[PDB]
Amino acid sequence: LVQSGAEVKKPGASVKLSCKASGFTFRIYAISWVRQAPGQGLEWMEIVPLGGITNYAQNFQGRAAITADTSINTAYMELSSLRSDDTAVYYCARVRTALVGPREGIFDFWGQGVLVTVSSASTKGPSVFPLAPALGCLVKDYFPEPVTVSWNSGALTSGVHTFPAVLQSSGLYSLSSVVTVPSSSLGTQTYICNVNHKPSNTKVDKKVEPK
Amino acid sequence: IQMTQSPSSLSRVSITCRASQTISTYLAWYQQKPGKVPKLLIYTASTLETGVPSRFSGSGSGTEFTLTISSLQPEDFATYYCQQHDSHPYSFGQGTKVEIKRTVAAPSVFIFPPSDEQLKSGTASVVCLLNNFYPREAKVQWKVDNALQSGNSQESVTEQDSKDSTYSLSSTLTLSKADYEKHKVYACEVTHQGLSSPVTKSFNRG
Amino acid sequence: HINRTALNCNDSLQTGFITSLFYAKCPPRPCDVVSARTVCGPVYCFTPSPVVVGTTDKLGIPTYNWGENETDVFMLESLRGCTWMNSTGFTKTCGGPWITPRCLVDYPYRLWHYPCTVNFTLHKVRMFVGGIEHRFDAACN
Repeated sequence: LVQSGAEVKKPGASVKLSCKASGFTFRIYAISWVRQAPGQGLEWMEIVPLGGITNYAQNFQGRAAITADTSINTAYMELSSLRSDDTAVYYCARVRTALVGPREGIFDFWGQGVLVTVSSASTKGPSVFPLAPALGCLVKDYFPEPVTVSWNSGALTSGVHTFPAVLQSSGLYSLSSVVTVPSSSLGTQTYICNVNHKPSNTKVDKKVEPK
Repeated sequence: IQMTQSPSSLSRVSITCRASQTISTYLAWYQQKPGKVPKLLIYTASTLETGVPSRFSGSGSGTEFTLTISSLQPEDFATYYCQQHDSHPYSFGQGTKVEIKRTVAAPSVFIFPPSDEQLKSGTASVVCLLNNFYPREAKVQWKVDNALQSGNSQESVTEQDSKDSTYSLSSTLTLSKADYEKHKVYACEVTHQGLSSPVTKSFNRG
Repeated sequence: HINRTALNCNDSLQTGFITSLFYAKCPPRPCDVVSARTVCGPVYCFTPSPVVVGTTDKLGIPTYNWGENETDVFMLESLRGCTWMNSTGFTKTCGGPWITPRCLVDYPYRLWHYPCTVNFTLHKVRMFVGGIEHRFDAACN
């Protein structure tokens, strides 16, 4: 059981999400999909065995269409007319059935999880600004997720706090990453953050200095 | 059909899961760690999933259910969601975050003026850092020339650290280049449990 | 073990009976041999206690082909009522679970084979039928 790759699309469009099945019978167990917004709970967006049974949720019943098509046990997933709040990670889990399962339907096994981002902004490289004095780097105006930050090519891993990203009003993201060091080594050691925005392949090395 | 968990935040202990309609014991529990995949624990309020440690127990029936755990191992601090699997639609609840408890640590407040490289772009960003503080609850209030700021500040809290089980917060205040030059005093007021007085860290443009 | 189930379900009449096969949600021949290709779902033969019957061949060897090959049948006479659902969604009976014209032997698919028995009351039954003590539940009016 493996899902498809992460996709990013602009609002008002459609996303096709795939899945697979291995190690169990496809007709018996139904295949469900679960949504989880960043920093929020689990959404119950539902299920479909290849017997032809589908029961969507109330909110997603309009635009979500889940088809089985047991050619290679795919259980596709198409969500049209996207919106900004649809930005969430989607899962492909096995929900039980009253046939083989002890109860009506339990999610005994889940999928890897695919990230789907819905924003009108285009791919833009970041702009790193220094936080001169504790010190850090400020990654601002980048899209889309993710962005990796390390210090001294990874040689400094103690006292490093990389804060989660924040969605700004302009649709772009902004991330901060600080580090605490004693003042006796401020004018001795050179600190450089290693920012890599792979969606744009923009690698930045900013030397942080006080004053 | 609606679900609701009673404990908003958690710090032997149990978690409650109350429904709106009556259900004759058809509730499931799940464990999700931040970054990993949800894992099934109990699938019918009573019977636990094969492979789940016996210390994870579940009781309750009807409108209210309970997830009872006694021993708190390091492999248990995560978010726990309850699922209703009686009738359609299946519905989860707002997961309860089981946080660690330690000595109340005082936050280390630092403020960072905007960089000159950013000022050449027509916008400015001021950062106020809070490092290693417990609990997660904090309160940041920006002031520019002793004027309240709200609506332009955005916060971001890290997960609980592994070496000392503490949190870290970084508030970003985004102002325009024009309005940044119109004032000379910028302050960051912090209110935390580990502080007997609201510590203030400020600076002037110079 | 699960391979011994006839899943020859062809909803040609478009009635969607298979929905109640997977989850829970109104106006006499003796049991012999029945082909699996005309059976959709589990087969429940009713002794004093409800017993599930698997898919075998003409001799009784358990076949694991989901009732696809024509050599798959059910030996209802070897469990000496039985009920099952056919390919188009009809509760085919022989002898079913109606011990009493007002009661009915309960089993995990009582509501799928007999939907008009949801509002029935369950009772605990204990009796020595032929010396063997059977424990099961009924569904009377």
